[PDB]
Amino acid sequence: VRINVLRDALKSICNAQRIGKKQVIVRPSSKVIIEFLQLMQKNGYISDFAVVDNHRSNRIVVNLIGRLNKAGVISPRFDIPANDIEKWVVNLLPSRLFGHIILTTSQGIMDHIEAQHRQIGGKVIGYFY
Amino acid sequence: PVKRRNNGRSKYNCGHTNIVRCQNCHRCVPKDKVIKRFTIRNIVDNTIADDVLNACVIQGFAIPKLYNKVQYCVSCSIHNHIVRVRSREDRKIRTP
Amino acid sequence: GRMHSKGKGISRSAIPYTRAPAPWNKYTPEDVCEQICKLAKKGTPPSRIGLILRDQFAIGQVKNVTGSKIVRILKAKGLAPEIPEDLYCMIKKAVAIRKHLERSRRDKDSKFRLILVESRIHRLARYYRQARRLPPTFRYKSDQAAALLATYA
Amino acid sequence: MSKTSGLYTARKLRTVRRVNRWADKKYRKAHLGTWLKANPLEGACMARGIVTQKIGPNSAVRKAVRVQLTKNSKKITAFVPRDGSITYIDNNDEVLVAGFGRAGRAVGDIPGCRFKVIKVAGIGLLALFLRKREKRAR
Amino acid sequence: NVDLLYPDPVEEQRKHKLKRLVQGPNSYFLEIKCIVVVYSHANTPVFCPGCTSQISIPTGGKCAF
RNA sequence: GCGCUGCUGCAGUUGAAACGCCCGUAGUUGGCCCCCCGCCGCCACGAGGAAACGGGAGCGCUCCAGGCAGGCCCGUUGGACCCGCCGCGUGGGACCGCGCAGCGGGCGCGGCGCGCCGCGGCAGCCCCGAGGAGAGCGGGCGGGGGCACCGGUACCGGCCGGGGACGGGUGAAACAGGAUGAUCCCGCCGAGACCGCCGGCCGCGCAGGCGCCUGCCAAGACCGCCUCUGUCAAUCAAGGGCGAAGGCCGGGGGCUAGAAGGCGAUCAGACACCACCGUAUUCCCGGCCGUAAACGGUGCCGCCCCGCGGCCGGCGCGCGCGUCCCGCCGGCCGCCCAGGGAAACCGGGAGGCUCCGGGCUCUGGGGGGAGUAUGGCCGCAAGGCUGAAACUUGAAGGCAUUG
Ligand SMILES: CC[C@H]1CN2CCc3cc(OC)c(OC)cc3[C@@H]2C[C@@H]1C[C@H]1NCCc2cc(OC)c(OC)cc21
Ligand SMILES: [Mg+2]
Ligand SMILES: [Mg+2]
Ligand SMILES: [Mg+2]
Ligand SMILES: [Mg+2]
Ligand SMILES: [Mg+2]
Ligand SMILES: [Mg+2]
Ligand SMILES: [Mg+2]
Ligand SMILES: [Mg+2]
Ligand SMILES: [Mg+2]
Ligand SMILES: [Mg+2]
Ligand SMILES: [Zn+2]
Repeated sequence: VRINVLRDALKSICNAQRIGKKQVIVRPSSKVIIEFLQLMQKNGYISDFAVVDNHRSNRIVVNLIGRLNKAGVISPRFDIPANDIEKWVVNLLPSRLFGHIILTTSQGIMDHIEAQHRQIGGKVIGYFY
Repeated sequence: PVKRRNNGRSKYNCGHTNIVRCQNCHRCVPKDKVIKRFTIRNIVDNTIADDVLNACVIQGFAIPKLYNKVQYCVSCSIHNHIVRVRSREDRKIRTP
Repeated sequence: GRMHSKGKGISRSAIPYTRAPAPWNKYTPEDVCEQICKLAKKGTPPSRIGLILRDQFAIGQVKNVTGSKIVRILKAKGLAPEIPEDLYCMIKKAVAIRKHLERSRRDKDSKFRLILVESRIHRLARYYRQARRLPPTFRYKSDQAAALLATYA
Repeated sequence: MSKTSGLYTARKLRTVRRVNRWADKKYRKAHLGTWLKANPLEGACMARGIVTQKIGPNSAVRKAVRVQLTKNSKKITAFVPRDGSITYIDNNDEVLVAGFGRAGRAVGDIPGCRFKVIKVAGIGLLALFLRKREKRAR
Repeated sequence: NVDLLYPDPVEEQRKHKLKRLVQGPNSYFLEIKCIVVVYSHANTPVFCPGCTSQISIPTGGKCAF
């Protein structure tokens, strides 16, 4: 059965980008997907998207502009100490200069740089670059 | 390794198929793996048909035929030149 | 056909986006409200009631008009059955299989189907026992199924 | 996917590893206990014993000896490597016997030999083969 | 030239009602004169006032009269 | 070293390895939605509690391994600080999962209760209805199942009649049949098996498997639907059921073929291949056994995915109405761009994976010894499930290239 909506959405997006399309559809419209897409948009990877209501798990449309190379999830949400982030950074991202790791905290959804600035930790959702 | 995608038979959407017997050795073979040819021929061969017609009395008498189905196993078909061993590229051709 | 088989089709019904009634509607919820009683008084299952309403009376969806579903109406009027309809039909099919089997006892597909039906019955009955829709004492047994069918029907 | 990955599944992982780690030949031989009992050296670096008889694609016969361990009373064969050391060993002489490079297994072309002779009458074989010391006391 | 936010209304009619961008019925109501509205996919018998009997012929999909 | 124990981070078509299949309990995993209340986890801070070791500030034991010293006019000279917690407190409150049982006022004491009072104060008291699941209606579809009934030639045996010398069988022969009239032709009688040419990159079934006529009984997937419920789901130790052929127990029946056995050839030998006779068995009923190259040698559920084509079932659209062509769902197949792989090859994944995390279960760790011994359980038995060690050994294997 369907479980991780975010994983299916990200996989569809990456497959569409690989053949250089411009528009995609994603059945689920969860809040977590919305925040993930908001962070992607603000950082400049996917530009625009819209949510299409239907009373039955609304659909969402997104636009592509290249740039994005990879994006995934971590299926069991680990717990990330505020001081234990460099190991995950090195293990997951290609370089320390660019890339964004998404953590969900008591202060909301943010990136590993922001949490490192506030010296707090939490749970990890995914990554992209 | 695998030599043929069909595994040497025509078996789709089933588990078991009825069996038959080879006509020259009487071996038991699955119906989807045996080699089949349909033939139609005259009872009297072609050289004596004219003599048969001249000796016949009925006017417009038509020579009756023979309708038979021959079934052979893999070993006997090869030994009697019913099929030929083909090259690796030519195994994928499916015309008569 | 998924829970106890291998097929997977997708034949369903897609209700409209808009919840409003038709612009040719001429019935206040009362008219539908008493109509349900009359069909209920004749021992009609809710599904057949919905089909009758949709066909003869041209009412696609009852909730769009009365603001409530059929079984909720029946319960508020104190006419809803003690056993939910789906479980009752399950038990009917089980009984029919059992009778056909008592007639002749060399058919095995029938036993296989009976096993599946009993499994489904047990699952659904447990779920209904939870949610307090049935008494905790309620229990399905092979040998006195027909009695519980007829007495509670 | 194939393996369990839920957040509440450490017990199963521990049990699976505990069960499956017994499949390795090395781990079995080291942690099972059979080899330790079956090894006439009982986990010791080397043993002290008493010799009782001298015997010996390549076709060269290798010189060895039959020995009985003082503390164990079981019999084994240990092979005297260095040239001319057969004469340096005499019947019924106390010896110290160690192992070859490969623990347990045979080494080289020698069939049925898994030990070495390194001392006789308390003198290192190497110290005697190079004439550093002498066995005039025996 | 083509955008998924505003699908061609005709191109969408050739698709399955559930894979559409919005799910909707494939059925409707129509008027018949023997003045009475009837469901397009009728399956149960239907009766009309002056009529002495049924006037529907149920089928797998759309009814016939 | 070793990503050869793999949480990070192995492999499971062919190298070692997906239980024969289904149901199913513990166990694990569970779609979307409510803006602030309580609780669990979670994160941060803090308290409290031994040092040494370890980290670490400063000091030139001649350096150093070390030690906590030491200088003059020393912070009160200094020896700071951190590190062994599944418990305690504060805050956050995104994520993770639970909250069935009206509220507001007066009697009513400071509060909280247990009750009595206007409903006269409240919008009093149901998210939606998941290309999740189940139930329901209509439609046809199919070698799907069980019960009784039933036709047809053909093998075999017997009989009436005719006729007159060989017949059978093989690579070639020879054993068995023939003046007791064989082989051959025709007709009749008996019994028991079987269901052909149509018959298929057709179809049905959980799998094993499924094909005469007639009739009866229940069942099932799919399609169509603005019909009902509202999460009822996925996968699974233990447990339960089905399960080719052969085999076993007890009864029936007794034509074909045919283990064992016998006999003739062939051979150096041939107790085997070939010829002939022939017992159990093959058929039915009731009950055991529970194994197969039980194979797609590829576990189940779920999402995205280049293009072309064939067939099956149902539905809809359009027209010039043909069983036309344009689509949708589901199923069975062929070729193939990317991509992947040791390659053969897969491409309706063996793709989206060293850029190495969707959920559940099972199996494997060089080759032999060995699926052996010893125990346990099941079985009338044959045997099945479970399942070592000592010892030995340097290669055994996979795909492909040239001869
Ligand atoms: C060494 C034994 C084989 C020889 N013999 C006797 C002589 C002979 C003569 C033949 O005609 C020339 C003949 O027909 C081919 C067979 C024989 C037998 C056959 C023996 C071998 C047998 N098994 C292996 C091969 C073979 C092939 C055959 O060709 C089809 C055959 O004929 C039936 C018999 C055999
Ligand atoms: Mg080969
Ligand atoms: Mg098979
Ligand atoms: Mg299931
Ligand atoms: Mg589905
Ligand atoms: Mg293998
Ligand atoms: Mg049998
Ligand atoms: Mg297998
Ligand atoms: Mg991996
Ligand atoms: Mg390995
Ligand atoms: Mg091994
Ligand atoms: Zn043949």
